[PDB]
Amino acid sequence: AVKIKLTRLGKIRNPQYRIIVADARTRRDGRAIEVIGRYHPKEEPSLIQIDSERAQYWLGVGAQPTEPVLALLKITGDWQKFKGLPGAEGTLKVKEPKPSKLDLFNAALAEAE
Amino acid sequence: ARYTGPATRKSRRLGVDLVGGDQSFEKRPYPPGQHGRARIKESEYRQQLQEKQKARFSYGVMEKQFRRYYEEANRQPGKTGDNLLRILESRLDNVVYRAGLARTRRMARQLVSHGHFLVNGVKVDIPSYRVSQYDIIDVKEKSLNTLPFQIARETAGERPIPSWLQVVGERQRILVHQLPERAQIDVPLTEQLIVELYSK
RNA sequence: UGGAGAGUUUGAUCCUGGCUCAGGACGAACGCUGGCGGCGUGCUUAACACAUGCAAGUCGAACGGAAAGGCCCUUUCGGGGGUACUCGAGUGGCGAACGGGUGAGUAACACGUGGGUGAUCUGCCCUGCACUUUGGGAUAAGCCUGGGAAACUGGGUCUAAUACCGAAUACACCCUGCUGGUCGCAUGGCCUGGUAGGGGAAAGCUUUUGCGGUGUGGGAUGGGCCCGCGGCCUAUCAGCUUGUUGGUGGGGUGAUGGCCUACCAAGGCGACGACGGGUAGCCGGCCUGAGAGGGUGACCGGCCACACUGGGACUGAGAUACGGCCCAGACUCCUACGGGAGGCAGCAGUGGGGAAUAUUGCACAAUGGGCGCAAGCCUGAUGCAGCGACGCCGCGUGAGGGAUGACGGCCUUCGGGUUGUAAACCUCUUUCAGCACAGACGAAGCGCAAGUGACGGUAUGUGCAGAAGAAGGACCGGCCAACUACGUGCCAGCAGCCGCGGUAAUACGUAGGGUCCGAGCGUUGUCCGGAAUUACUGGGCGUAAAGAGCUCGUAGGUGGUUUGUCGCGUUGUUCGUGAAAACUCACAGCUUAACUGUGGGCGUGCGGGCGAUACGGGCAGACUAGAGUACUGCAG
Repeated sequence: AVKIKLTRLGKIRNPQYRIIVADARTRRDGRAIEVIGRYHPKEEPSLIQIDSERAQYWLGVGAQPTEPVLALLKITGDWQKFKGLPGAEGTLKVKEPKPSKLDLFNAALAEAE
Repeated sequence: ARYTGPATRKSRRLGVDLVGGDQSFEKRPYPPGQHGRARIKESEYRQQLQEKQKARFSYGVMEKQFRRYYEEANRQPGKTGDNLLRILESRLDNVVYRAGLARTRRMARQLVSHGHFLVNGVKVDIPSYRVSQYDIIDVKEKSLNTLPFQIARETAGERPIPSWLQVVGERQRILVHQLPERAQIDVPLTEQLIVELYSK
């Protein structure tokens, strides 16, 4: 059975994962058929990217997500779109962008004068 | 580690003043030790090495760090000499010193290492920290009333602040517009000699 | 983006030519010394022998059951019955072929890259269609009993199933005969072509988000087999081969095939190095280099091979079956001598070998995996921690002021100079350590329970005190930064080379001074560079090493002028591939950096299509300047 797993990357303290499609018999860090997203739980909103069409294709041929990957697929709405139960709603909480350094630079300059 | 021994020794050996305003170097501008008066044999290697020692004892950078800096500067697509000079100038302690907030580079390094400063809203205590464009270096509120910063904030008539830096706040804020170019560096010595030495 | 030289042959010179040195790197070891942190990394030798403990189980929603908890009836407190919540042992299913280790063997389709399969398999997973009918015989367990020291094992009786077995149906499938169309790349393939004959299965459970069984069509995944090309050293290894080379009929296999076999034919390979010998896991990569190239295969990642040694099959969708079976052998252990047991190259650990390489730690919290409807269980995979300056990176050991420049040391021309702004003193700051308080993220997770982090009360943050607890190593004649004194005298010793020791050594030993590095500094070992010193880039052969004694000629290499054509080389473009990681460019995140992530480039190649025809080549011609023949003379 081909499965949609999470392989581990990053250094010791900070695990950063890749959402890979691979056979269930291969090791965690083995060769991957495809890479269809990444997942970084160390961030405050825990960035999640999933390539929707490839995920749809791999679910269509019958890949089985693991529990963390199933949770992620529900969050991004891909799982619901594949099934069709509540609709395809994006529940993804994207990280709030940080203002530019130039904005703060001019703000400080204006605050000086 | 760090170099803690006498500072005047290096100035006397290298034939130039590195602190900037020291009277002992003027009193005796010749190398230290018993044989500080002997004539020397001339060798290109000696001149290149002394130029490198000047550079890395002005900024207080050890040899391994200096070699890393040279590799980084050579890798960059500019020219090696001014790239190395700008990398050396972008250090946090050097920025603090050129900002008029420290009489000498050693005390600037000591202040930075003690975490008396704060870059971009987050405490930084790393003398080798490199400073990028539009960087705001601030003194933390607790240490604003200390005597070092006191005498730094009431003697703002010393060495001019270079163009690429600008103190804007009465609390002695520092703003960095862009990384300095070779024209505005205003440093002793010759970068070409260092480049020649490190290609040997 | 990008190549640095120096010393040494001579009385002196130039050249040729070797030797040596300055650089970088390491899974390192050794000497002296040693504060901290982050991130990595650690038997390279004996694929030597292994004490001990863990490293593969799970399902009561398949089954008979009731050994242990729960509940309920009962009691003489010995206990007895029921229950099915639950569950030991047992039958049954799935897993155990993955994951983890090692590099012994292997010079090979093992590996890398690109193809082919009209010559093939694929459990679980997804998705169409059709079904899920009917009957039977046992047996484990239980009970009784026997043998044996033990391992283990015999007999009788008894019981269930999704265990096992017979039949029906299927006509989607398998085989055979005839037959149609169609595509080819020849055997052939396709149209589930048509048609006649024969034939091939299944299993129930559970009331709850309900799980299952069989055949068949198509996906997805994982393979198998064949082939082109590519990467070692050795003719002081020239012959090798007899199922060996090909055919036919059989057999065998999932599949083609001397894979096996009977007969037949006599082939097949080899100087483009067969057959032998030696060495070796291969690669992405790593180190070095200006590049070409050279060396290498540690970590991480892919493939292969093996699991005490050597053979063998079995079960299964799948087997080198590490923690399966059978036999033989060596070794270790038990034995009542009849017979039995074992396999660390899994994780720790022990002994041995060695210059040399670690804890018999914590947790399933995260990720991956197995079983289960699920809760859940298992997981020395993994996530962490411990130890070792083993490596990279970062930080500290204080900062400012401080003089006709104190003491001491050392040198002295006896004047003084140097250590030296160094010190003493006056202020300042506390990084890191120490103490106190608070205290994480990693978990939009898991759980229908109320909770859940091994790391860890760590990182971190805030207060407190005080410069307070924090520097050594090599070298100093030249290469090659850095010199004096005393001691010794061809000794003791040093040394990479040149060479230094003969009472006045800048070369030995020690002290002052100095220089280079710095929690390191040196030594040894190994590889690349310097080395244009194997020279493709990029060398040479009169006398320095180097033209065979000279010809003929085989394979090979190479080839005048010109016309047409092919598009093999060559060249342009496009598509597929060239895993990730690594490298490089840019950006982002760790207080910075190392490190990590993201997106390009790179992946120098190979396969398919399309374009070009100058050159090289092939094919078909033409020409005479090369080459040869003819004729007339000529010298020897």
